[PDB]
Amino acid sequence: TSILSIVYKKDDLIDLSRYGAKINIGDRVYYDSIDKNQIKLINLESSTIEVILKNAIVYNSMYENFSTSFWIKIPKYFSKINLNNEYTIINCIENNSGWKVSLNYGEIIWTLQDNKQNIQRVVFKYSQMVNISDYINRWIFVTITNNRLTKSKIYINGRLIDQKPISNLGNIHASNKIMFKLDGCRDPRRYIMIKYFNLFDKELNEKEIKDLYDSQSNSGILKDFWGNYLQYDKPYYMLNLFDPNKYVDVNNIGIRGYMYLKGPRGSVVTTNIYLNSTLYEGTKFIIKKYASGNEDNIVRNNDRVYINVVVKNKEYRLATNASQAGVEKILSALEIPDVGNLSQVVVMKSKDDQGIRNKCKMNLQDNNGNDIGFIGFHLYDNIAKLVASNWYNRQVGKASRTFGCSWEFIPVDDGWGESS
Amino acid sequence: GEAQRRKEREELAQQYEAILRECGHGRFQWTLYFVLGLALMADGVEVFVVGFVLPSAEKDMCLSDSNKGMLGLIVYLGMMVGAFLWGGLADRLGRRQCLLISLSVNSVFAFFSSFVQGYGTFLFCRLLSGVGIGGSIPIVFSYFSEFLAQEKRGEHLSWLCMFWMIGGVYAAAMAWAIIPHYGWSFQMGSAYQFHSWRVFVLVCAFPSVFAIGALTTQPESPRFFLENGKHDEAWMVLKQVHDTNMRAKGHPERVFSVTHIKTIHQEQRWGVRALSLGGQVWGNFLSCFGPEYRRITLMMMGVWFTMSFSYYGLTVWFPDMIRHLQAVDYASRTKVFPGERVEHVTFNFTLENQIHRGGQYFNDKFIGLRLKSVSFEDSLFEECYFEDVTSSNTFFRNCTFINTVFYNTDLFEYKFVNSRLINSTFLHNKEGCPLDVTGTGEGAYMVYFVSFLGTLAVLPGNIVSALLMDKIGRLRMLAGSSVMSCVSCFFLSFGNSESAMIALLCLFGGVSIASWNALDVLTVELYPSDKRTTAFGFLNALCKLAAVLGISIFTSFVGITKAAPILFASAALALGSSLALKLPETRGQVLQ
Ligand SMILES: *[C@@H]1O[C@H](CO[C@@H]2O[C@@H](C)[C@@H](O)[C@@H](O)[C@@H]2O)[C@@H](O[C@@H]2O[C@H](CO)[C@@H](O)[C@H](O)[C@H]2NC(C)=O)[C@H](O)[C@H]1NC(C)=O
Ligand SMILES: *[C@@H]1O[C@H](CO)[C@@H](O)[C@H](O)[C@H]1NC(C)=O
Ligand SMILES: *[C@@H]1O[C@H](CO)[C@@H](O)[C@H](O)[C@H]1NC(C)=O
Ligand SMILES: CC[C@@H](C(N)=O)N1CCCC1=O
Repeated sequence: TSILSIVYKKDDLIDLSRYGAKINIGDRVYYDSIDKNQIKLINLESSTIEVILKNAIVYNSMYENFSTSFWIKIPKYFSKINLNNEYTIINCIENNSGWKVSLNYGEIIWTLQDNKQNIQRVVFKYSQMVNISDYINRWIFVTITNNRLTKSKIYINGRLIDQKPISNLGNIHASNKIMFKLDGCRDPRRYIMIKYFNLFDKELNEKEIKDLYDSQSNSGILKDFWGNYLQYDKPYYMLNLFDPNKYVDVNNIGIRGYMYLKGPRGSVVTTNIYLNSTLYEGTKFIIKKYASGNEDNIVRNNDRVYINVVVKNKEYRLATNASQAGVEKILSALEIPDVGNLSQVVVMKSKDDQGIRNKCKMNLQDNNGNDIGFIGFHLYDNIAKLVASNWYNRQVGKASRTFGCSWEFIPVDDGWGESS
Repeated sequence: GEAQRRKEREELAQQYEAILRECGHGRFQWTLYFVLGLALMADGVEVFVVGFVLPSAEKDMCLSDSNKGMLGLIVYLGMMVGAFLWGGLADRLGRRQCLLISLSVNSVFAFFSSFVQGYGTFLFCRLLSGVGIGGSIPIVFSYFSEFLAQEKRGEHLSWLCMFWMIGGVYAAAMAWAIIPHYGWSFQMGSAYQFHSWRVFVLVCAFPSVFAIGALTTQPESPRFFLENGKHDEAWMVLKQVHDTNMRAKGHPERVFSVTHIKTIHQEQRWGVRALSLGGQVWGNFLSCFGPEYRRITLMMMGVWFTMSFSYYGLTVWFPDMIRHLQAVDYASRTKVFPGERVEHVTFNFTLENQIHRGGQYFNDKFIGLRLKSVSFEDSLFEECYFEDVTSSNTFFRNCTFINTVFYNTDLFEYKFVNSRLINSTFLHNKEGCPLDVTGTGEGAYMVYFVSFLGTLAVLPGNIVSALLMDKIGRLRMLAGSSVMSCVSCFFLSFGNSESAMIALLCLFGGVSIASWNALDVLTVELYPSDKRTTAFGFLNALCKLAAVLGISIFTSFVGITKAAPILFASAALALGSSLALKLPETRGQVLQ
């Protein structure tokens, strides 16, 4: 049911579908080292991806429903130059007729234009004043459905954001060639990322789109704050989803010193461009592989690893005393040789028992494979102290709302632009 | 019917005078004088507390405007409610009973407010304390008067106004001796902090407790017993007075000759009792506005209202204007530096009262600097770095920040007025109030000194009024003092320096006190013994309401002109004096 499916291969891009669409790529198109299947497009002329379909699959009907899907990453807009700068990213428009996706300040737009130059637009809007954003500089699954008889709809990560009737529109033509380049951007240093572009000749429903989202989500592999692959031997800042205005911090070194959530988080401001909350506050959490036999640096689910703590540019280890008072017992950072037999083994957990994708959670386990439990925070005398507990596991067993068993990894990225 | 009641009341008044003349003046009267003086010193103290603690409480409880102004005028709304309520209740329950209950309420809620952390809670506590201390002046004057013979009533009642002065002197001295020690940071509970102004509040509560202690050892006034049909214990109280007096004199052998006393003939449960009390008090109130007392009561309303309005207006106005003049001098001394360009260099310094304009600082780091009333205008900071910065009354208006970092600074978002920040980060912001809270330092000593001088100015008038009240008369003294107050009000313009305001404050305070004395004596003397506390307390409540209105009005006009306060004060006092000359003469009469 798929007509175009651009997928990475050995130093090239191919089409999974049985149509053999011609592909040509510019000399300035980049690829991520770890996840090469993601494509980076900079604001230049040579940064071009041309893919040409066949004449038998060119959209030239008037009752033909069709859908598209892709993953997109849009960095932060830093200055006023990006305001009111609607710039195109994908065109299938010839003779002023076709379909086009474009980006504006906090906006992603689908545009259809028939032979009569009638323009229909669907928009997705995300703010930039928020403390922590779910869309800025983070991967987004965008899919668009077009039913010529009822409506055209937008789905962001499988949920409905906007719909507009298109019954008024007449015959819509399409270009034989389809476009990947930043067109109409005044900003000389604005780039995007795009991957997993798929086209279907029918209107997809909620169920199929949710299935596609889950399939392409890579639920079996851990993801960071920016939606990329989690890697070992790299410093990550730490965020608690339920209490995101505090950061991991230390006070004293060793067992007698406790790691806690200190706040509040600071701010980055640009006077009516963005007023986000600082994400580079606190102490880094490096991940060290222990028993994962995989050669690659990618962290997978159920992996058993170790976690370094960077305090005054010195690397310590997570451990807690297994034998102490209560289940919500205090974790600590220790000098790397003096761990002894303290519980240090941590299991990475991304998807649940049923396989439904959720955020990163770490489960402290001992040498004997006994679950100390999920890592989180609990309040002791008004201090949010870090503790590993099986209480989270108990609520998971009871299908209750766990409180604090979810962590988020934030590496330093160029798309955020914060000053360390 | 009415004639019979009038005859009975007159007979009781005449015989009561006779019994008091027999008992005589001596130790009993002086003992009661000291006790009731403490009760009045408490009310003297209570009117200074919030004004002395507001400079510290504004920082300690994050007090905005429309909150400082209210806390100021709260001791007066509470006194307004309390005066009426306890004055009305004192004629059905007794003077000493109601005095104990009101003083106890005052003491409790002052103690509570000493520890309260919030603002609304502090408002409520300080309102109830005002309610409690509201009923002090009416009960006290009406209570002491019922033990004095007509020979020297004005002289002996006027001495009772020394104590209110003493209360203010106490307040000022304790504020001077306690508040200046800002270091005291007693810690009991991490979330709470105990400063020196709270200690001041506690020590201000003390006088009221001492008042209750003293009062418990005095007897209810015999007159109240006689009106309410209770004959035996009125007899016993009069016997006690006679016994104490004569034993102190040196003749502990003579006998109380009075055997029978004329007494006014008397003609769900909780709710019924409350309704009955309310009905009786309402009756006493309206009987105060009866045919026999309607002219007197309206002249009394006029005199009380006009005097309170003028006095409170000017009393709040003089410190206001002194602060205004200080401000003007400070603003005159301000230094200006228009334009300066700075390259890589470290800046530590402390600047006070400065304006830097058109600055251009490029990659400058600001470590460990204190700003007091320093404004940066039309400046450009680029790759700057602010660390360990504490600022009072500091603003950045029309400034542009580029790639600057504010680390460990209390530069909140209200100190950047119409600024433009680009790629700027705020890290580890210091704890402070969301809005400007201003700052008061070394200038509190002079505030305490000024208060002290106000009270001391009051002293000569008290002495002279007490000595001449019976020789001259209440109407003459009231008039002669209100007129001089009006003249003093006219002389206000011949003052624009701080020293001038201090001298003028002293003059006005020294002049108005005799008028206030005379109006206290007159108001006691002019009402029957079954309505004295009710009437006195309704007039005192009116006094407090006038205080609220005059404080508001006269503080509204500070720094605007010196014509509005002079005109308002002079007009009010002239009308007060005019109305006072139309009141009936009460000297050389039995207390009826
Ligand atoms: C605001 O900052 C961004 C990111 O730059 C980072 O953050 C700054 C506060 C400062 O610490 C820089 O050294 C950091 O690199 C700027 O956007 C980037 O600018 C750099 C130039 O150094 C350029 O190489 C990147 O391509 C830019 N990225 C994008 C997506 O444009 C931005 O220029 C700053 N804002 C303004 C108004 O200049
Ligand atoms: C602070 O620095 C200034 C110059 O920036 C210097 O004159 C001064 O001596 C310093 N103070 C101390 C205590 O060193
Ligand atoms: C500062 O403010 C004035 C108006 O308030 C404006 O004209 C001026 O351009 C500003 N300063 C600079 C250097 O831009
Ligand atoms: C106790 C005295 C009291 C009064 N009612 O006379 N005073 C004196 C100055 C202002 C005031 O209310």
